[PDB]
Amino acid sequence: RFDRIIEVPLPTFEGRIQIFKIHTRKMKLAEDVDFKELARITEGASGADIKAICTEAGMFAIREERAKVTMLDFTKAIEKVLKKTTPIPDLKGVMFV
Amino acid sequence: AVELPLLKPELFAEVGIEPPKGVLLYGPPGTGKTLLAKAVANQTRATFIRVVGSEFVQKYIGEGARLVREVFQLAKEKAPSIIFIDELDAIAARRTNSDTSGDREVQRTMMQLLAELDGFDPRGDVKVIGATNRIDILDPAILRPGRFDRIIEVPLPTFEGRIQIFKIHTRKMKLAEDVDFKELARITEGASGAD
Amino acid sequence: IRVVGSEFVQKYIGEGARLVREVFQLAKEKAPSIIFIDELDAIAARRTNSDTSGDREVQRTMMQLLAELDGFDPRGDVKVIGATNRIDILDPAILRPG
Amino acid sequence: SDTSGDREVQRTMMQLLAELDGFDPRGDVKVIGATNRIDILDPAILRPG
Amino acid sequence: ALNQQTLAIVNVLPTSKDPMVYGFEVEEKPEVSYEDIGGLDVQIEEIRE
Amino acid sequence: LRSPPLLVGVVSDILEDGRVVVKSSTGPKFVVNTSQYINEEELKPGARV
Ligand SMILES: Nc1ncnc2c1ncn2[C@@H]1O[C@H](COP(=O)(O)OP(=O)(O)OP(=O)(O)O)[C@@H](O)[C@H]1O
Ligand SMILES: [Mg+2]
Repeated sequence: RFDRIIEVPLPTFEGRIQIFKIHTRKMKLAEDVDFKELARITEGASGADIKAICTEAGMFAIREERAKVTMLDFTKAIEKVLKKTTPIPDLKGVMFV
Repeated sequence: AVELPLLKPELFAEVGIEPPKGVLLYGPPGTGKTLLAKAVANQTRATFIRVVGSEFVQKYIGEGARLVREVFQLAKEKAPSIIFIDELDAIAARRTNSDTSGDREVQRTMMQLLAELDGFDPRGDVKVIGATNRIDILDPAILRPGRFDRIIEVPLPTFEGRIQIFKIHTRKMKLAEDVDFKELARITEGASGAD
Repeated sequence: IRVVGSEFVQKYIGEGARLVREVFQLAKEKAPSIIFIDELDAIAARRTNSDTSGDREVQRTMMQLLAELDGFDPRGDVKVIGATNRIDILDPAILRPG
Repeated sequence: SDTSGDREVQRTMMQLLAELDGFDPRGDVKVIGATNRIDILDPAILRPG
Repeated sequence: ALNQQTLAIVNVLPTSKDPMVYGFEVEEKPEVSYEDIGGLDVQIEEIRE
Repeated sequence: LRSPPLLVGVVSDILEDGRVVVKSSTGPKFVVNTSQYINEEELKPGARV
Protein backbone atom coordinates (compact mmCIF):
# COMPACT_ATOMS: atom_id res chain seq x y z
CA ARG A 1 0.00 0.00 0.00
CA PHE A 2 3.15 1.89 0.25
CA ASP A 3 6.01 -0.60 -0.19
CA ARG A 4 8.79 1.78 0.62
CA ILE A 5 8.60 1.80 4.39
CA ILE A 6 11.05 4.41 5.86
CA GLU A 7 12.24 4.86 9.33
CA VAL A 8 13.40 8.43 9.57
CA PRO A 9 15.58 8.28 12.65
CA LEU A 10 17.35 11.16 14.42
CA PRO A 11 20.15 12.68 12.32
CA THR A 12 23.69 11.30 12.60
CA PHE A 13 26.83 13.12 13.36
CA GLU A 14 27.17 14.15 9.67
CA GLY A 15 23.45 14.59 9.21
CA ARG A 16 22.93 17.16 11.90
CA ILE A 17 25.79 19.29 10.38
CA GLN A 18 24.09 19.48 6.95
CA ILE A 19 21.13 21.19 8.61
CA PHE A 20 23.44 23.66 10.43
CA LYS A 21 25.17 24.51 7.14
CA ILE A 22 21.79 25.96 5.60
CA HIS A 23 21.23 27.88 8.85
CA THR A 24 24.81 29.33 9.22
CA ARG A 25 24.54 30.33 5.53
CA LYS A 26 21.54 32.61 6.36
CA MET A 27 23.25 33.82 9.57
CA LYS A 28 26.08 35.34 7.53
CA LEU A 29 29.88 34.93 7.96
CA ALA A 30 31.76 33.24 10.74
CA GLU A 31 35.38 32.97 11.94
CA ASP A 32 35.66 30.36 14.71
CA VAL A 33 32.40 28.23 14.09
CA ASP A 34 33.22 24.47 13.65
CA PHE A 35 30.28 22.35 12.61
CA LYS A 36 31.65 19.17 14.07
CA GLU A 37 32.14 20.65 17.46
CA LEU A 38 28.45 21.64 17.42
CA ALA A 39 27.59 18.03 16.60
CA ARG A 40 29.46 16.68 19.65
CA ILE A 41 27.49 18.98 22.05
CA THR A 42 24.25 18.45 20.20
CA GLU A 43 24.69 14.72 20.11
CA GLY A 44 21.07 13.28 19.83
CA ALA A 45 18.98 16.15 18.52
CA SER A 46 16.43 16.58 15.71
CA GLY A 47 16.13 18.72 12.67
CA ALA A 48 13.65 21.23 14.28
CA ASP A 49 15.87 21.44 17.29
CA ILE A 50 18.72 22.68 15.15
CA LYS A 51 16.55 25.38 13.58
CA ALA A 52 15.55 26.68 17.10
CA ILE A 53 19.27 26.64 18.28
CA CYS A 54 19.84 28.83 15.20
CA THR A 55 16.94 31.16 16.07
CA GLU A 56 18.27 31.72 19.63
CA ALA A 57 21.92 31.96 18.40
CA GLY A 58 20.60 34.88 16.51
CA MET A 59 19.09 36.47 19.63
CA PHE A 60 22.27 35.99 21.56
CA ALA A 61 23.98 37.89 18.70
CA ILE A 62 22.14 41.21 19.29
CA ARG A 63 22.79 41.26 23.07
CA GLU A 64 26.44 41.63 22.11
CA GLU A 65 25.23 43.94 19.34
CA ARG A 66 26.77 42.01 16.48
CA ALA A 67 26.09 41.92 12.79
CA LYS A 68 27.15 38.27 12.38
CA VAL A 69 26.87 34.94 14.29
CA THR A 70 30.20 33.83 15.85
CA MET A 71 30.91 30.75 17.83
CA LEU A 72 30.05 32.05 21.31
CA ASP A 73 26.47 32.58 20.17
CA PHE A 74 26.08 28.98 19.04
CA THR A 75 27.72 27.64 22.36
CA LYS A 76 25.21 29.60 24.37
CA ALA A 77 22.25 28.59 22.30
CA ILE A 78 23.13 24.96 22.30
CA GLU A 79 23.55 25.18 26.00
CA LYS A 80 20.10 26.85 26.46
CA VAL A 81 18.24 24.34 24.33
CA LEU A 82 19.89 21.40 26.00
CA LYS A 83 19.64 22.83 29.57
CA LYS A 84 16.03 21.77 30.51
CA THR A 85 17.00 18.01 29.81
CA THR A 86 20.30 17.78 31.49
CA PRO A 87 21.27 16.84 34.25
CA ILE A 88 21.29 13.12 33.35
CA PRO A 89 22.48 11.33 36.38
CA ASP A 90 25.34 8.81 36.17
CA LEU A 91 26.08 8.83 39.98
CA LYS A 92 25.44 5.10 40.02
CA GLY A 93 29.06 5.34 38.81
CA VAL A 94 30.19 5.69 42.46
CA MET A 95 28.46 2.42 43.17
CA PHE A 96 30.28 0.79 40.14
CA VAL A 97 34.01 0.15 40.46
CA ALA B 1 10.09 36.68 20.37
CA VAL B 2 7.09 38.41 18.58
CA GLU B 3 7.86 42.14 18.97
CA LEU B 4 11.03 42.07 16.92
CA PRO B 5 9.53 40.27 13.94
CA LEU B 6 6.83 43.04 13.67
CA LEU B 7 8.64 46.32 14.31
CA LYS B 8 12.21 45.21 13.81
CA PRO B 9 12.54 42.80 10.94
CA GLU B 10 15.46 44.85 9.57
CA LEU B 11 17.38 43.50 12.58
CA PHE B 12 16.47 39.80 11.73
CA ALA B 13 17.71 40.57 8.14
CA GLU B 14 21.05 41.93 9.22
CA VAL B 15 22.13 39.22 11.64
CA GLY B 16 20.19 36.57 9.85
CA ILE B 17 17.88 35.44 12.65
CA GLU B 18 15.57 32.77 11.44
CA PRO B 19 11.80 33.30 12.19
CA PRO B 20 10.43 31.78 15.47
CA LYS B 21 7.08 29.97 15.39
CA GLY B 22 5.70 30.00 18.96
CA VAL B 23 6.55 30.42 22.55
CA LEU B 24 5.09 27.85 24.97
CA LEU B 25 4.09 28.92 28.59
CA TYR B 26 3.42 26.56 31.41
CA GLY B 27 3.47 26.96 35.15
CA PRO B 28 1.50 26.70 38.29
CA PRO B 29 -1.94 28.16 38.22
CA GLY B 30 -2.50 31.83 38.87
CA THR B 31 1.14 32.83 38.35
CA GLY B 32 0.36 35.25 35.65
CA LYS B 33 0.56 33.23 32.43
CA THR B 34 -2.67 35.03 31.30
CA LEU B 35 -1.15 38.45 32.16
CA LEU B 36 1.98 37.82 30.03
CA ALA B 37 -0.25 37.11 27.06
CA LYS B 38 -2.58 40.18 27.91
CA ALA B 39 0.48 42.42 28.00
CA VAL B 40 1.78 41.12 24.73
CA ALA B 41 -1.55 41.75 22.91
CA ASN B 42 -1.91 45.20 24.13
CA GLN B 43 1.72 46.19 23.60
CA THR B 44 2.57 44.67 20.20
CA ARG B 45 -0.83 45.79 18.59
CA ALA B 46 -1.37 43.22 15.87
CA THR B 47 -4.04 40.90 15.08
CA PHE B 48 -4.86 39.42 18.41
CA ILE B 49 -6.81 36.32 17.84
CA ARG B 50 -7.89 34.78 21.14
CA VAL B 51 -9.05 31.25 21.25
CA VAL B 52 -9.51 28.47 23.77
CA GLY B 53 -8.44 24.80 23.26
CA SER B 54 -11.72 23.38 24.31
CA GLU B 55 -13.89 25.54 22.06
CA PHE B 56 -12.67 23.04 19.48
CA VAL B 57 -14.48 19.72 19.02
CA GLN B 58 -18.21 19.58 18.42
CA LYS B 59 -20.79 16.83 18.19
CA TYR B 60 -20.35 15.87 14.60
CA ILE B 61 -17.42 13.59 13.75
CA GLY B 62 -14.28 15.41 12.47
CA GLU B 63 -15.91 18.86 13.17
CA GLY B 64 -13.27 19.83 15.62
CA ALA B 65 -10.41 19.63 13.26
CA ARG B 66 -12.36 21.76 10.68
CA LEU B 67 -12.93 24.52 13.22
CA VAL B 68 -9.12 24.61 14.11
CA ARG B 69 -8.21 24.81 10.47
CA GLU B 70 -10.38 27.92 10.05
CA VAL B 71 -8.58 29.81 12.85
CA PHE B 72 -5.22 29.00 11.43
CA GLN B 73 -6.13 29.97 7.81
CA LEU B 74 -7.77 33.16 9.01
CA ALA B 75 -4.59 34.17 10.87
CA LYS B 76 -2.67 33.59 7.64
CA GLU B 77 -5.10 35.88 5.76
CA LYS B 78 -5.08 38.54 8.49
CA ALA B 79 -1.24 38.30 9.06
CA PRO B 80 0.60 39.91 10.92
CA SER B 81 -1.27 38.08 13.68
CA ILE B 82 -0.74 36.60 17.05
CA ILE B 83 -2.89 33.61 18.08
CA PHE B 84 -3.26 33.35 21.82
CA ILE B 85 -4.32 29.77 22.64
CA ASP B 86 -5.40 29.24 26.34
CA GLU B 87 -5.51 25.64 27.55
CA LEU B 88 -3.82 22.90 25.56
CA ASP B 89 -4.81 20.61 28.40
CA ALA B 90 -7.91 19.00 26.60
CA ILE B 91 -6.89 19.34 22.96
CA ALA B 92 -3.57 17.52 23.02
CA ALA B 93 -2.91 14.07 24.42
CA ARG B 94 0.48 12.56 24.93
CA ARG B 95 -1.08 9.03 25.05
CA THR B 96 -2.93 7.56 22.06
CA ASN B 97 -5.23 4.78 23.28
CA SER B 98 -8.08 3.27 21.20
CA ASP B 99 -11.63 1.86 21.53
CA THR B 100 -12.79 5.00 23.09
CA SER B 101 -14.21 8.35 21.88
CA GLY B 102 -13.11 10.67 24.65
CA ASP B 103 -9.43 9.95 23.76
CA ARG B 104 -9.55 9.26 20.11
CA GLU B 105 -11.65 12.09 18.54
CA VAL B 106 -9.72 14.71 20.39
CA GLN B 107 -6.53 13.14 18.96
CA ARG B 108 -7.67 13.86 15.43
CA THR B 109 -7.98 17.59 16.25
CA MET B 110 -4.68 17.44 18.11
CA MET B 111 -3.25 15.98 14.81
CA GLN B 112 -4.72 18.81 12.76
CA LEU B 113 -3.00 21.52 14.95
CA LEU B 114 0.54 19.83 14.50
CA ALA B 115 -0.07 20.47 11.00
CA GLU B 116 -1.61 23.95 10.56
CA LEU B 117 1.19 25.90 12.36
CA ASP B 118 3.86 24.33 10.24
CA GLY B 119 1.17 23.18 7.77
CA PHE B 120 2.10 22.33 4.19
CA ASP B 121 3.47 25.89 3.86
CA PRO B 122 5.32 27.18 6.96
CA ARG B 123 5.22 30.09 8.78
CA GLY B 124 2.12 32.40 8.10
CA ASP B 125 3.23 34.98 10.70
CA VAL B 126 2.15 32.75 13.60
CA LYS B 127 3.76 33.09 16.48
CA VAL B 128 1.40 30.96 18.41
CA ILE B 129 1.42 31.61 22.11
CA GLY B 130 0.65 28.40 23.77
CA ALA B 131 -0.52 28.32 27.24
CA THR B 132 -1.35 25.15 29.25
CA ASN B 133 -0.66 24.31 32.90
CA ARG B 134 1.18 20.97 32.47
CA ILE B 135 2.99 19.63 29.39
CA ASP B 136 2.99 16.12 30.93
CA ILE B 137 -0.22 15.33 29.11
CA LEU B 138 0.66 17.27 25.92
CA ASP B 139 1.99 15.46 22.86
CA PRO B 140 5.81 15.60 22.28
CA ALA B 141 5.32 17.23 18.94
CA ILE B 142 4.11 20.51 20.58
CA LEU B 143 6.86 20.51 23.19
CA ARG B 144 9.88 19.95 20.90
CA PRO B 145 11.47 23.20 19.30
CA GLY B 146 10.64 24.28 15.65
CA ARG B 147 7.40 25.67 16.63
CA PHE B 148 7.14 26.64 20.24
CA ASP B 149 10.85 27.54 19.76
CA ARG B 150 11.09 28.96 23.34
CA ILE B 151 9.83 26.77 26.22
CA ILE B 152 9.18 29.32 28.88
CA GLU B 153 8.49 27.86 32.32
CA VAL B 154 6.54 30.26 34.50
CA PRO B 155 7.32 29.42 38.12
CA LEU B 156 6.13 30.92 41.47
CA PRO B 157 7.72 34.43 41.83
CA THR B 158 10.97 35.04 43.70
CA PHE B 159 11.37 36.96 47.09
CA GLU B 160 12.08 40.24 45.39
CA GLY B 161 9.42 39.24 42.88
CA ARG B 162 6.80 38.95 45.52
CA ILE B 163 7.68 42.37 46.87
CA GLN B 164 6.88 43.74 43.43
CA ILE B 165 3.49 41.83 43.03
CA PHE B 166 2.41 43.34 46.48
CA LYS B 167 3.22 46.90 45.25
CA ILE B 168 1.20 46.10 42.05
CA HIS B 169 -1.94 45.60 44.07
CA THR B 170 -1.18 48.25 46.75
CA ARG B 171 -0.69 50.89 44.02
CA LYS B 172 -4.48 50.69 43.25
CA MET B 173 -5.25 50.62 46.93
CA LYS B 174 -3.89 52.58 49.87
CA LEU B 175 -1.83 51.66 53.01
CA ALA B 176 -0.76 52.64 56.47
CA GLU B 177 2.71 53.75 57.55
CA ASP B 178 3.77 50.30 58.83
CA VAL B 179 3.90 48.05 55.66
CA ASP B 180 7.32 46.46 55.09
CA PHE B 181 6.93 44.27 51.95
CA LYS B 182 10.07 42.30 52.79
CA GLU B 183 8.53 40.68 55.85
CA LEU B 184 5.28 39.97 53.80
CA ALA B 185 6.93 38.39 50.95
CA ARG B 186 8.82 36.05 53.33
CA ILE B 187 5.52 34.53 54.66
CA THR B 188 4.00 34.30 51.19
CA GLU B 189 6.90 32.22 49.86
CA GLY B 190 5.85 29.20 47.81
CA ALA B 191 2.87 31.16 46.23
CA SER B 192 1.50 32.19 42.97
CA GLY B 193 0.65 35.85 41.95
CA ALA B 194 -3.02 34.88 42.14
CA ASP B 195 -2.73 33.85 45.84
CA ILE C 1 -28.67 31.74 36.95
CA ARG C 2 -28.99 28.39 38.57
CA VAL C 3 -27.34 25.44 36.77
CA VAL C 4 -26.86 21.84 38.03
CA GLY C 5 -23.21 21.55 37.10
CA SER C 6 -23.39 17.70 37.04
CA GLU C 7 -25.90 17.73 34.11
CA PHE C 8 -23.14 19.04 31.91
CA VAL C 9 -20.75 16.59 30.30
CA GLN C 10 -22.72 14.66 27.61
CA LYS C 11 -21.39 11.42 26.14
CA TYR C 12 -21.20 13.08 22.63
CA ILE C 13 -17.95 14.79 22.07
CA GLY C 14 -17.59 18.49 22.71
CA GLU C 15 -21.26 19.06 23.18
CA GLY C 16 -20.58 19.41 26.88
CA ALA C 17 -18.23 22.27 26.05
CA ARG C 18 -20.98 24.01 23.98
CA LEU C 19 -23.57 24.01 26.77
CA VAL C 20 -21.37 25.65 29.46
CA ARG C 21 -20.16 28.19 26.88
CA GLU C 22 -23.59 29.53 26.15
CA VAL C 23 -24.64 29.93 29.73
CA PHE C 24 -21.37 31.84 30.39
CA GLN C 25 -21.85 34.10 27.40
CA LEU C 26 -25.39 34.99 28.60
CA ALA C 27 -23.88 35.82 31.98
CA LYS C 28 -21.71 38.66 30.55
CA GLU C 29 -24.69 39.89 28.34
CA LYS C 30 -27.25 40.03 31.18
CA ALA C 31 -24.77 41.30 33.84
CA PRO C 32 -24.94 41.59 37.02
CA SER C 33 -25.77 37.94 37.43
CA ILE C 34 -24.90 35.41 40.15
CA ILE C 35 -24.25 31.94 38.79
CA PHE C 36 -24.59 28.90 40.99
CA ILE C 37 -22.55 25.92 39.67
CA ASP C 38 -23.66 22.95 41.66
CA GLU C 39 -21.35 19.90 42.20
CA LEU C 40 -17.82 20.48 40.98
CA ASP C 41 -17.21 16.84 41.92
CA ALA C 42 -18.53 15.51 38.65
CA ILE C 43 -17.49 18.23 36.23
CA ALA C 44 -14.05 18.17 37.67
CA ALA C 45 -11.72 15.42 36.81
CA ARG C 46 -8.26 14.18 37.45
CA ARG C 47 -5.19 14.29 35.18
CA THR C 48 -4.14 10.85 36.38
CA ASN C 49 -5.94 8.04 34.63
CA SER C 50 -8.88 6.43 36.35
CA ASP C 51 -11.04 6.05 33.10
CA THR C 52 -9.39 6.82 29.64
CA SER C 53 -12.43 8.28 28.08
CA GLY C 54 -13.96 9.67 31.22
CA ASP C 55 -11.31 12.10 32.69
CA ARG C 56 -10.57 13.80 29.30
CA GLU C 57 -14.32 14.25 28.26
CA VAL C 58 -15.17 15.92 31.47
CA GLN C 59 -11.93 17.98 31.28
CA ARG C 60 -13.12 19.65 27.98
CA THR C 61 -16.41 20.79 29.59
CA MET C 62 -14.43 21.87 32.72
CA MET C 63 -11.71 23.92 30.97
CA GLN C 64 -14.44 25.60 28.96
CA LEU C 65 -16.36 26.96 32.03
CA LEU C 66 -12.95 28.00 33.55
CA ALA C 67 -12.01 29.89 30.30
CA GLU C 68 -15.12 32.10 30.66
CA LEU C 69 -14.72 32.23 34.41
CA ASP C 70 -11.49 34.29 34.38
CA GLY C 71 -9.39 32.39 31.62
CA PHE C 72 -9.42 35.42 29.41
CA ASP C 73 -13.14 36.09 28.63
CA PRO C 74 -15.00 38.68 30.96
CA ARG C 75 -16.39 37.81 34.35
CA GLY C 76 -19.49 39.94 33.67
CA ASP C 77 -19.81 40.62 37.47
CA VAL C 78 -19.65 36.89 38.25
CA LYS C 79 -19.62 36.11 41.38
CA VAL C 80 -19.41 32.31 41.78
CA ILE C 81 -20.96 30.88 44.07
CA GLY C 82 -20.75 27.29 43.56
CA ALA C 83 -20.55 24.36 45.66
CA THR C 84 -18.93 20.98 45.58
CA ASN C 85 -18.52 18.30 48.35
CA ARG C 86 -14.96 17.22 47.43
CA ILE C 87 -11.79 19.34 47.26
CA ASP C 88 -9.50 16.26 46.44
CA ILE C 89 -10.90 15.77 42.94
CA LEU C 90 -10.37 19.37 41.92
CA ASP C 91 -8.17 20.11 38.83
CA PRO C 92 -5.63 22.62 40.01
CA ALA C 93 -6.97 25.31 37.76
CA ILE C 94 -10.20 26.20 39.52
CA LEU C 95 -8.95 25.35 43.00
CA ARG C 96 -6.42 28.24 43.44
CA PRO C 97 -7.50 31.56 45.16
CA GLY C 98 -8.11 34.23 42.48
CA SER D 1 -23.21 4.75 19.44
CA ASP D 2 -21.85 8.34 19.45
CA THR D 3 -24.18 8.77 17.13
CA SER D 4 -23.94 10.66 13.78
CA GLY D 5 -22.78 7.79 11.55
CA ASP D 6 -23.01 5.26 14.24
CA ARG D 7 -26.70 4.85 14.24
CA GLU D 8 -26.41 4.26 10.55
CA VAL D 9 -24.23 1.20 10.87
CA GLN D 10 -26.96 -0.85 12.58
CA ARG D 11 -29.49 0.82 10.18
CA THR D 12 -27.70 -0.62 7.00
CA MET D 13 -27.28 -4.11 8.43
CA MET D 14 -31.13 -4.40 8.55
CA GLN D 15 -31.21 -3.92 4.71
CA LEU D 16 -28.39 -6.22 3.81
CA LEU D 17 -29.73 -9.23 5.71
CA ALA D 18 -33.28 -8.74 4.54
CA GLU D 19 -32.31 -8.88 0.85
CA LEU D 20 -29.49 -11.48 1.01
CA ASP D 21 -31.58 -14.37 1.79
CA GLY D 22 -33.90 -13.14 4.55
CA PHE D 23 -37.08 -13.45 2.69
CA ASP D 24 -36.37 -12.70 -1.01
CA PRO D 25 -35.01 -14.92 -3.82
CA ARG D 26 -31.40 -14.33 -4.73
CA GLY D 27 -30.73 -16.08 -8.01
CA ASP D 28 -27.04 -16.77 -8.93
CA VAL D 29 -25.88 -13.97 -6.58
CA LYS D 30 -23.36 -14.72 -4.86
CA VAL D 31 -22.69 -11.70 -2.67
CA ILE D 32 -18.97 -11.91 -2.10
CA GLY D 33 -17.65 -9.98 0.91
CA ALA D 34 -14.18 -9.17 2.26
CA THR D 35 -12.86 -7.62 5.48
CA ASN D 36 -9.45 -6.23 6.64
CA ARG D 37 -9.29 -7.96 10.03
CA ILE D 38 -10.73 -11.22 11.35
CA ASP D 39 -13.11 -10.28 14.09
CA ILE D 40 -14.73 -6.88 13.54
CA LEU D 41 -17.82 -8.55 12.08
CA ASP D 42 -21.21 -9.13 13.54
CA PRO D 43 -22.02 -12.80 14.55
CA ALA D 44 -24.64 -13.00 11.64
CA ILE D 45 -21.95 -12.70 9.05
CA LEU D 46 -19.67 -15.22 10.73
CA ARG D 47 -22.62 -17.59 11.12
CA PRO D 48 -22.83 -19.89 8.01
CA GLY D 49 -26.06 -18.94 6.24
CA ALA E 1 -24.83 23.42 -16.65
CA LEU E 2 -28.58 23.80 -17.21
CA ASN E 3 -29.92 27.17 -18.24
CA GLN E 4 -32.41 27.75 -15.45
CA GLN E 5 -34.82 29.69 -17.66
CA THR E 6 -36.15 26.49 -19.35
CA LEU E 7 -34.20 23.81 -17.55
CA ALA E 8 -32.13 22.14 -20.41
CA ILE E 9 -28.35 21.55 -20.75
CA VAL E 10 -26.59 24.36 -22.48
CA ASN E 11 -22.94 23.54 -21.56
CA VAL E 12 -20.76 20.61 -20.50
CA LEU E 13 -18.38 21.52 -17.59
CA PRO E 14 -15.19 19.72 -16.46
CA THR E 15 -14.63 17.66 -13.38
CA SER E 16 -15.39 16.88 -10.47
CA LYS E 17 -17.32 16.63 -7.20
CA ASP E 18 -16.43 20.14 -6.14
CA PRO E 19 -12.76 21.04 -6.01
CA MET E 20 -11.51 23.47 -3.45
CA VAL E 21 -7.99 22.57 -2.14
CA TYR E 22 -9.51 19.07 -2.14
CA GLY E 23 -6.47 17.88 -4.08
CA PHE E 24 -4.98 21.27 -5.20
CA GLU E 25 -2.09 23.67 -4.14
CA VAL E 26 1.52 23.39 -5.55
CA GLU E 27 4.36 24.67 -3.53
CA GLU E 28 7.60 22.89 -3.28
CA LYS E 29 9.78 25.81 -4.06
CA PRO E 30 10.59 28.26 -1.08
CA GLU E 31 10.91 28.06 1.85
CA VAL E 32 11.43 24.18 1.52
CA SER E 33 13.12 23.46 -1.71
CA TYR E 34 15.58 20.97 -3.06
CA GLU E 35 18.41 22.89 -1.35
CA ASP E 36 17.14 21.28 1.89
CA ILE E 37 18.53 17.95 0.86
CA GLY E 38 21.04 18.30 3.65
CA GLY E 39 19.23 15.79 5.80
CA LEU E 40 18.99 12.86 6.93
CA ASP E 41 20.47 12.29 3.41
CA VAL E 42 20.05 8.52 3.12
CA GLN E 43 16.33 8.86 3.89
CA ILE E 44 15.91 11.26 0.94
CA GLU E 45 17.76 8.71 -1.33
CA GLU E 46 15.18 5.97 -0.36
CA ILE E 47 12.40 8.44 -1.47
CA ARG E 48 14.26 9.45 -4.60
CA GLU E 49 14.62 5.79 -5.79
CA LEU F 1 -31.20 24.72 -25.48
CA ARG F 2 -34.76 26.17 -25.27
CA SER F 3 -35.87 22.76 -23.81
CA PRO F 4 -38.65 20.35 -24.30
CA PRO F 5 -39.19 20.29 -20.53
CA LEU F 6 -40.56 17.04 -19.07
CA LEU F 7 -40.34 16.81 -15.31
CA VAL F 8 -39.57 13.38 -13.86
CA GLY F 9 -42.04 11.90 -11.29
CA VAL F 10 -43.20 8.66 -10.00
CA VAL F 11 -46.82 7.75 -9.74
CA SER F 12 -48.48 7.92 -6.33
CA ASP F 13 -52.10 6.84 -7.03
CA ILE F 14 -54.46 6.33 -9.89
CA LEU F 15 -58.04 7.53 -9.93
CA GLU F 16 -60.83 5.54 -11.52
CA ASP F 17 -62.24 8.79 -13.21
CA GLY F 18 -59.17 9.10 -15.33
CA ARG F 19 -56.70 11.29 -13.51
CA VAL F 20 -53.41 10.29 -11.96
CA VAL F 21 -51.67 11.59 -8.90
CA VAL F 22 -48.05 11.85 -9.56
CA LYS F 23 -45.47 12.92 -6.94
CA SER F 24 -42.64 15.15 -8.48
CA SER F 25 -38.90 14.89 -8.05
CA THR F 26 -39.13 18.35 -6.63
CA GLY F 27 -41.24 17.16 -3.63
CA PRO F 28 -44.92 18.06 -4.09
CA LYS F 29 -47.72 15.89 -5.38
CA PHE F 30 -49.91 17.23 -8.17
CA VAL F 31 -52.83 15.74 -9.99
CA VAL F 32 -52.04 15.22 -13.72
CA ASN F 33 -54.16 13.96 -16.69
CA THR F 34 -53.99 10.29 -17.82
CA SER F 35 -52.17 9.40 -21.02
CA GLN F 36 -53.53 9.53 -24.50
CA TYR F 37 -50.08 10.28 -25.94
CA ILE F 38 -48.86 6.77 -24.60
CA ASN F 39 -49.88 3.52 -22.87
CA GLU F 40 -52.21 3.53 -19.91
CA GLU F 41 -51.29 0.09 -18.76
CA GLU F 42 -47.77 1.40 -18.30
CA LEU F 43 -49.21 3.62 -15.54
CA LYS F 44 -49.29 1.94 -12.07
CA PRO F 45 -48.18 3.28 -8.67
CA GLY F 46 -44.38 3.14 -8.96
CA ALA F 47 -44.32 3.88 -12.70
CA ARG F 48 -41.60 6.45 -13.55
CA VAL F 49 -43.35 8.86 -15.82
N1 LIG G 1 2.44 37.93 38.18
C1 LIG G 1 1.38 38.63 38.70
N2 LIG G 1 1.47 39.92 39.17
C2 LIG G 1 0.34 40.57 39.54
N3 LIG G 1 -0.93 40.06 39.70
C3 LIG G 1 -1.01 38.84 39.19
C4 LIG G 1 0.07 38.08 38.73
N4 LIG G 1 -0.36 36.90 38.30
C5 LIG G 1 -1.63 36.88 38.55
N5 LIG G 1 -2.10 38.03 39.09
C6 LIG G 1 -3.44 38.33 39.54
O1 LIG G 1 -4.27 37.14 39.61
C7 LIG G 1 -5.24 37.20 38.62
C8 LIG G 1 -5.59 35.72 38.19
O2 LIG G 1 -4.53 34.89 37.72
P1 LIG G 1 -4.28 34.73 36.13
O3 LIG G 1 -5.56 34.73 35.41
O4 LIG G 1 -3.29 35.75 35.76
O5 LIG G 1 -3.65 33.14 35.98
P2 LIG G 1 -2.99 31.86 34.98
O6 LIG G 1 -1.54 31.66 35.32
O7 LIG G 1 -3.39 32.07 33.54
O8 LIG G 1 -3.92 30.37 35.46
P3 LIG G 1 -4.68 28.80 35.16
O9 LIG G 1 -3.50 27.80 35.25
O10 LIG G 1 -5.74 28.56 36.22
O11 LIG G 1 -5.31 28.81 33.74
C9 LIG G 1 -4.75 38.30 37.64
O12 LIG G 1 -5.75 38.86 36.72
C10 LIG G 1 -4.06 39.28 38.54
O13 LIG G 1 -5.01 40.07 39.22
MG1 LIG H 1 -4.28 30.29 32.81
